[PDB]
Amino acid sequence: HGERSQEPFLRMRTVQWYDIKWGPEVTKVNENAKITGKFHLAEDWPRAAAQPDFSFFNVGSPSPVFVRLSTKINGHPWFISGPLQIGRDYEFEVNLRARIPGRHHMHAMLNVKDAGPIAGPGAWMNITGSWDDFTNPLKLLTGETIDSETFNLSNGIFWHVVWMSIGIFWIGVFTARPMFLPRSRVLLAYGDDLLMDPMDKKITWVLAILTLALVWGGYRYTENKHPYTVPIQAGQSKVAALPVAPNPVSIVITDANYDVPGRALRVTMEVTNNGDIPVTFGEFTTAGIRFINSTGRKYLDPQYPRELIAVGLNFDDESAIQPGQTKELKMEAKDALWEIQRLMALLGDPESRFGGLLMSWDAEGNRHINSIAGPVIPVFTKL
Amino acid sequence: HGERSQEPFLRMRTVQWYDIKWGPEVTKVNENAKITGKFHLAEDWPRAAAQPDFSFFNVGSPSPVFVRLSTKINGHPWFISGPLQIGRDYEFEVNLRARIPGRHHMHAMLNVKDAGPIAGPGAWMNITGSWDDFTNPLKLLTGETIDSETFNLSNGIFWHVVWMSIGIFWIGVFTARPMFLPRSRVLLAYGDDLLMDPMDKKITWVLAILTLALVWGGYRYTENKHPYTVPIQAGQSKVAALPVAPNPVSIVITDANYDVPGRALRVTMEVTNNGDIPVTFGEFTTAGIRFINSTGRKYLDPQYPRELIAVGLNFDDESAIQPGQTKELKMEAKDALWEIQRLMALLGDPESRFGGLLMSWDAEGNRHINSIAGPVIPVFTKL
Amino acid sequence: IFRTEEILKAAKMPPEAVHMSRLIDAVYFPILIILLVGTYHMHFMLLAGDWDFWMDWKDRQWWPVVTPIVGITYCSAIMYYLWVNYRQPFGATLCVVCLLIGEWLTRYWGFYWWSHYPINFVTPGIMLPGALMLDFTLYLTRNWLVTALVGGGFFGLLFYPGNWPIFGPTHLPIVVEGTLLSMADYMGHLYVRTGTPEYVRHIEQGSLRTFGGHTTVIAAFFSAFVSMLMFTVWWYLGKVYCTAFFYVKGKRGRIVHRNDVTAFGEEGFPEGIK
Ligand SMILES: [Cu+2]
Ligand SMILES: [Cu+2]
Repeated sequence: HGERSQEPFLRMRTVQWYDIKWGPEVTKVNENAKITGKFHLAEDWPRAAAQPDFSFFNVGSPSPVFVRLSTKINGHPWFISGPLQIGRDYEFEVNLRARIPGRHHMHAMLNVKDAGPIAGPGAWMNITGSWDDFTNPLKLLTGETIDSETFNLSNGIFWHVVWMSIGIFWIGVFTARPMFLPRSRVLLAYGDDLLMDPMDKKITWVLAILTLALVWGGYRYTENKHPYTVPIQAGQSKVAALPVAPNPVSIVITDANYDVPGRALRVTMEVTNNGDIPVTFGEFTTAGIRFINSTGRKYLDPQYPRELIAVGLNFDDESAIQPGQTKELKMEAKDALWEIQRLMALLGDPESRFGGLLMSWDAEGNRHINSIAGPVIPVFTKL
Repeated sequence: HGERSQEPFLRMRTVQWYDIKWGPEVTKVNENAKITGKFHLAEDWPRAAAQPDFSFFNVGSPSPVFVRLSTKINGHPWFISGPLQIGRDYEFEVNLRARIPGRHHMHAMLNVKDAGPIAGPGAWMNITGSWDDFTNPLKLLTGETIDSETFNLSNGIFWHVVWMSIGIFWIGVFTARPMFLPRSRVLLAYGDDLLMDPMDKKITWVLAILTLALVWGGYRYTENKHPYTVPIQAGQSKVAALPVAPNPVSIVITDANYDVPGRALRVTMEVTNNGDIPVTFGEFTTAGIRFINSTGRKYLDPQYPRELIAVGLNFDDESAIQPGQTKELKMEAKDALWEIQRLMALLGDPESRFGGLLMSWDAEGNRHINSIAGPVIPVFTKL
Repeated sequence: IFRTEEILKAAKMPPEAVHMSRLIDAVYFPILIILLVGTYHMHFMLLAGDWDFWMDWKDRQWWPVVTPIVGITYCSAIMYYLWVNYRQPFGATLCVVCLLIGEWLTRYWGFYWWSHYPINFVTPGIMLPGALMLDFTLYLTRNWLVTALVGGGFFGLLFYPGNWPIFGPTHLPIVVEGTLLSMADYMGHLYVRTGTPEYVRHIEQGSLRTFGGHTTVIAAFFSAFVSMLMFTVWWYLGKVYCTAFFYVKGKRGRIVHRNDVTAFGEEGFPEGIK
């Protein structure tokens, strides 16, 4: 909901999400849910987007319909934002709990310090129940059980009511008598001698003593009720990226063009299989959008949202690249999904560049991922 | 003297000093002294402390009781600050000369550009003699011998006296006559016609000519006496870090807790000896503080200050980790030295994290060093 | 029970004039209240509202410094207006009450009932004791410079102790996935803010030059010191805000500043009324 507005070149060449699982599809209130996935930080990181030196993994929910029980990048608890490396792959897991019933599109995002939000794929999740049945029982280090929905609620309201009552009394002790015009006339004609009231002085002294005593008493009561408190935590989170997997496929992009009055992405590449087993391309992924063919369809998550899957991946030679062979391929990603996600908007971009993930498979089922990027040329079919 | 005030998490995870030698313990005035050591820049460098991109190695002396003849990081003269790498080890040597007699605590520090000072361990050094017997004879590139204590002393005082005498004469030629009230009355009643004195004009002309002539003459005299001069030197120093030593020990921290109403540091770790010879842990070092056991006591500098050494390092299994074996250990650093250096102050820190150096030894005496860090949990014994 | 009849007799108001004055008060005072709500709320939220919205932004460095400096501004000007024009000492308290009314209305209707955030997570909270003590100082001293000094000190110093009963319990420690957090931090992580990630929090971070045991205390004094300045400056701004003249013109078409004066305030006007 807004990711399509984000300029393509940016998202296409920033975070390349892959293998994203949302579940369960339908959960009751107070039950657990999980969003898992992986993402690659593209080597062709756009200049417009700042380096991910302070990255926070966020959830793109319509509202806090889920309470984020935990977020873990790789295996490190990502409560505090931290730096991530470009050209490296990471795994994320978000554990949530159902709060508000309804149908909600639930996304993955990576908020970068200066770049901004990088939204990811989305799927519809359903919550069945009642928001008034929601309870989130937590246990504190000091040894007390609380509920996150109702915690420190009566305390704040109580102190607010007390101080607001004192303030209202102070204000209203003067808004009970001639207050604007007669005072102005008396002050402008006779000075302030008749405008000072000893009863007001007594009230002022009593209220000042009461205010100071209340401040001191509240502070002492709070410091006696909770002797041990920790400050607001800060710092940064740090996790080692996933180890670089050996890739027998090397790809060099030679040409790339996109139709301005149409929907198509044509990329010319030189692929080299310097491994020892035939390799066949099956999927092109960018901005969560996936273009697949028979090979890609063979290894496909049956529960991935079908609104971001397009069977439109075509090669001039749809043959497996034999080991030790360099081949010139022309990939054609064409479907209406390009119009929905606005590949069309590359003509007004200050940087006409494409990027994505090209996925390939072995005869035994092993998967290789290549991050490909380059400059795209507009093709005016209307001419 | 102030290092304990510095928040633990910061120092604990910034510069990890080790093998620090001060000597000689007692030196006479005009004799040479040396402070040598090594330090590791922890990989868990806190976010609060900036990266050491401009690091100057300083001496924490009470006053310039020692004249810093030289400072060398690794082997590069560190007169100008320069960048250092995190996760790398460096060696330092400071050559000094005794100036002021007394007993003085002499520290190692690493001043980082934006982080600030990172003080290190300290030892008491004694100077015997007289400050009036101090001489520091240096030789200049132009071929003149000087004394740093008395150099360009008479020149500056002479020029100051000359210019101050001229200024005092100029001021006092007017503070010798009615100066405030009669002048004000005459100016406010009759103008400035009677307030201008031709003798003052003659004095002004003479003094202006004298001032310009003196400026020109002093400049020419100085440029004729010292034809060759170099400007104030700047830039940066650069040295390659010590080569990474192969470590057969790999440590993963699983849990860590510290007593809030007490003094103890309990760390749970998983250690792996992927080498080919048994390895036994003997020392935990952090903020100069050293916790040792029998193994650590076996290899211990007999001249290291004993006020930072605590025999309180305990393991659940104090057995040598056999090669190719992964073991779960629980290390317990407990002594009153934790209260002196305020491990207690981690409860008010915005980042509750510990770090340090764990040292291990082979059967033949070879030493391995591991920089360990993690999150520490407060344990409330009072409850 | 105060001295109102004497004040009305000194003003020489017939009963119909008294009723007309009462109607003027009953019409104008709610207008001033609503204007304070709107404008003061806008100013506070767009200068210091971020620490105001969320529980985990209430820290020891920026919250107790930014909040009183922003809050003292409207209070000083409204106190100037009320005290100088009508000798009314309830300016700062009225400003803070209006701000809190607006804040509570928006938190209940905007943050909670529309955005589904819990109410306890969006307590603002109060800034009232400092305003009350500032009003008491202005009334008791009757001097606005001594008021500037003492009342600004009070306003900058009493902020954190007055808010501690509300946000002190939120600092209890919790352990999640083997990591220590303040309960405010876990509340912030639990309730997802799609537009507010963690790294945007302008909160304490510690330093090698920092004395962790004194942080708030230092923040309590700096915020006080600037307040003593800010009050004074905005007091003069009050004189700017009370500038009431007309651009009249005549003949060559020349424009002159003209002031409408109160006839009752003249030298002999009250004596000639009878
Ligand atoms: Cu959506
Ligand atoms: Cu010392």
